[PDB]
Amino acid sequence: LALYEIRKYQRSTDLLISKIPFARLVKEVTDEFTQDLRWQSMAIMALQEASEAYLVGLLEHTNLLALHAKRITIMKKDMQLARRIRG
Amino acid sequence: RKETYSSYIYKVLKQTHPDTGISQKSMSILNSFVNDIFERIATEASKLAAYNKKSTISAREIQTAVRLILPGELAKHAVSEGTRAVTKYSSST
Amino acid sequence: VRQKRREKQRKQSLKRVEKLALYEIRKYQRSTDLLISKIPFARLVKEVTDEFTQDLRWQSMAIMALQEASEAYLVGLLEHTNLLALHAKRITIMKKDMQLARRIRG
Amino acid sequence: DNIQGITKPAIRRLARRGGVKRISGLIYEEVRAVLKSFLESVIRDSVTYTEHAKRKTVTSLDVVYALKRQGRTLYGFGG
Amino acid sequence: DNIQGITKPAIRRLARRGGVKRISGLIYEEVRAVLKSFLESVIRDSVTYTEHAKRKTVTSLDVVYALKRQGRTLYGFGG
Amino acid sequence: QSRSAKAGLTFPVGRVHRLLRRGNYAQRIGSGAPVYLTAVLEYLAAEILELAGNAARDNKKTRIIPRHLQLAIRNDDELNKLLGNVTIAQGGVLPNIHQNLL
DNA sequence: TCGAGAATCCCGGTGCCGAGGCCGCTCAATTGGTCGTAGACAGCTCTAGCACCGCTTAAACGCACGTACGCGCTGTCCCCCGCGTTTTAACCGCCAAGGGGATTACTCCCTAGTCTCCAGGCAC
Repeated sequence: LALYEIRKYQRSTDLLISKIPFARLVKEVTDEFTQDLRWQSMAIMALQEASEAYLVGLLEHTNLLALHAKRITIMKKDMQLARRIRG
Repeated sequence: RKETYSSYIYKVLKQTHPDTGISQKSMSILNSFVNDIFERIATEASKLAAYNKKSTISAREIQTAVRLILPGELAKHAVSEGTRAVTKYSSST
Repeated sequence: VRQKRREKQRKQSLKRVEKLALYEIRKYQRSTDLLISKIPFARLVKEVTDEFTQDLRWQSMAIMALQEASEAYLVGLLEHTNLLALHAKRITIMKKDMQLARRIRG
Repeated sequence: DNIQGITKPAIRRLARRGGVKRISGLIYEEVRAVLKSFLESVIRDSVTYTEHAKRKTVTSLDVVYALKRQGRTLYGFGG
Repeated sequence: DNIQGITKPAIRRLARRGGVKRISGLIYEEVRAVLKSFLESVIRDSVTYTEHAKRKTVTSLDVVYALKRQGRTLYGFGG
Repeated sequence: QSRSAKAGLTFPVGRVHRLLRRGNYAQRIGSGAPVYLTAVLEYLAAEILELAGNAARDNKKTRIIPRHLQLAIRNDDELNKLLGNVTIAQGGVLPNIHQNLL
């Protein structure tokens, strides 16, 4: 059952990652950088969408990097050289 | 006859390290770099001014822009230099 | 023709005085000047401008800046493809290596 | 403890959504690390935006302008 | 032809500037093609600049403005 | 008495305020603004000239070449964050042979 | 073997073109009385996030078959590469025509300001 989840999560054009643990994470990083700040939920789902787009871009860049080095399972070095062509 | 920073670059070079010479192409590269960062901070200050209802560009707009563009050590030293010069200007008229 | 005599004297001075592939990497990495032959590149950019033109003139410093920017972009793409080449266990690069970096940059 | 707000089958389903089938065990921790290094600049830029707004709550237009400055423009939350 | 003016040892010296040990014989045509593509992509904007300006000289100011528009900005020839 | 001599400034604060006024950027410019612009440009200029002076010191050449400025701008992570996209004319590239070929 | 004379190593003299300094200068930098206009604070409300948990509830943690393939070794096989050799056009200098870039500006024409009347536009 390899092609089942690829045709399921891609066609369903909604989100997949969590919201309230991501709210706890953004509260953690604002405790790291700032003083508590109130956060609009539209801003939290915008950060969620931007993180999702950045992650799917990084994984679709490492997809061909896996098959380039005669591999299928991606490695830790694949998330060390895909950043070189991402800044 | 164009308004060039070249004499000012040679002046501020002669204060800390006068032993180094300066060519023409390197000086023009310095002038283009300082004009590029000048127009970048100008459009960022104008953008932050037109954001939140403040048409007057004060020190607050450009200090937010300096904190926005620069990295942390660079923004810290830049806001230190800017606070030093704005105290030296507002004190001595 | 004193300029011609000075040019012949400098040419004679260059002909008398100035006149395992691991050395060229460290040699051409400390070089600063350009590396593309000038007037064939000028003829090439004249042919490129003939597609999107009218007798359009050309300043020499503009073609110099174009040669510098094109050499910089080419060494940037080549330095980025060297890492993907050695990542795929290839010391010798290939056209497949300059396909992903041409793909994932855009 | 909120550094583990995301979970391993979530990254696995995101890899199935993109096309990555075989995943290594270090990929989830490197994804958490790159998420840590990715959100920090945009969020501290939004803190600078809120300091420019001299308030406590971070408004959504400041987030849209921060993502526009970073080069990650989002459509649908302003204008 | 002017596309083959940048010959094989020219791209060899370029690769030795970029740190390659051994190179293949399939590199040079794709290098020339991507060079022609980059030159077209910058020259179209650089000549629309000089075509708007009621001019026929492709000025260095026009090519540094077209380079600043397309990200890769140069220093020394204006701006 | 110019505005530069009121704070020991050297970069042309009155000219910079003029280019902010008649430069299609905004409407009003406060009096505390262009002295601060002169300050941050003076700090950036002092940083890059000190880096160029160090690059001229350790390379036994008493003048500033674009290779020294390129090695100034490319061997610092804050300068790679600021200007990691632009290039320097006749600056060359970074000499760094990778470890896998060595 | 002495000594005089020719060759060479090292020390001293001199072009030379780029860095540095300078006189003349001339459209901008300074200051100013004023003046329409941004803007900073405040009552006051209203409205969006937060906590507790009522009530469910899929989902992750983690361990167990099992086999696909990442890494390494072994053999293969051939394609750029060093090198030699032949060719060839790039660079330089120079002769020559001339063509758009640059600078000056004037009527005209299109815009800032002005008031006046009307049809768009999200809310009920």
